[PDB]
Amino acid sequence: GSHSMRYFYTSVSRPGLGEPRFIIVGYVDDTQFVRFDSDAASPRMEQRAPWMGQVEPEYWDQQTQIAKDTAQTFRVNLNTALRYYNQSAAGSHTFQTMFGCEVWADGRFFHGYRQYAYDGADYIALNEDLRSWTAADTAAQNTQRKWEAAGEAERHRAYLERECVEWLRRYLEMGKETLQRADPPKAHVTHHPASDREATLRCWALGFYPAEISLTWQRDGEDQTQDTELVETRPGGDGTFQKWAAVVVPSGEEQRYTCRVQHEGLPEPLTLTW
Amino acid sequence: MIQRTPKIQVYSRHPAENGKSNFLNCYVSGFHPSDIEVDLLKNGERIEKVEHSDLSFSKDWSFYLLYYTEFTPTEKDEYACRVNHVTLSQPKIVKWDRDM
Amino acid sequence: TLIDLTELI
Repeated sequence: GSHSMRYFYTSVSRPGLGEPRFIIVGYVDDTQFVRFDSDAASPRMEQRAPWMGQVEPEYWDQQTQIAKDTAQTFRVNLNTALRYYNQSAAGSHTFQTMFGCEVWADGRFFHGYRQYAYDGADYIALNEDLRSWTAADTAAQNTQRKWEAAGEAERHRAYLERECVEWLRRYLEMGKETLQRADPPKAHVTHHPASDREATLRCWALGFYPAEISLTWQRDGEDQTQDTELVETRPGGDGTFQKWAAVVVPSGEEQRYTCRVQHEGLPEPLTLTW
Repeated sequence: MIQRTPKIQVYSRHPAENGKSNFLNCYVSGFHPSDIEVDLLKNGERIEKVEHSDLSFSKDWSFYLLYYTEFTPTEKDEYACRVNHVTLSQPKIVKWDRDM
Repeated sequence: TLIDLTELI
């Protein structure tokens, strides 16, 4: 499929208890590769993916400094948002941003984004043209005027179109042995008496990467979409993902039902029965 | 502000089989704000060694985290996840069921 | 790789 590099910043104030907490996490596709956590006596940008050993030795020091400077401006944004929204100094509040770029499998850029949130709600976002801002309310409109006057969209667009894709391309190369080899799911079906006349068929898919997957129940080859229960995809803990799909069937009718598993790592869809 | 209550899924990393080692998982997602308290329980007792992933969030801005610990399932040991959050008036406990 | 954009709101 396509590829993306995604970063997420979170800033949380704590009145009475000192300085705000600041977390960065970065992802290539469904793999976390760095983190920064200000909760430490000397916080560092740190690797979270083994193929990050291949960076230049000055990388960690450089990224640690940029991270500390970013924390400082998010500390100031938490106080600024208090003034825009006319809130007291008493309560804890949250400021978040997320941004990233996307790339076709051949490495070509096609999408970049940048958004900001305050207390869990849209605050301001870069528009699809990467040349203008959308403010979510009148408080955020202060930030819209300020950032238009100072030409911030261009600097944001420059980063998302050049540096972001350039480095997404390098990281994919660094971790090709793992980021570009899909791990197919291991699928099985289980049987558990639901009612006196009915049974639950559960179709399990474990140990797959990346996270995108199709798990559907068919009865006599037709889609059973209304009557399936389907859990949100969840992490295995080892960098793999899991999902399952269930359906309730009349007893003895099991053979009517089939489970289809489409995943990037499967040459052809798996088809399973009880 | 916006406040969203956590979804909780408890499960094992590999399909459970008594006496073989495994990882018990408690995946909490879709919550806001981000302060949350997650205990893993063995027969209603807090398990001391527990680790978690780094705090991340989704396209709708809500946070998710994985809490996990090594364990060896037996037939009569029961495991649970206990979550506390500002949106909950009391701790939510979700029992592990090796069939989900 | 991150850069500093000084994102003061």
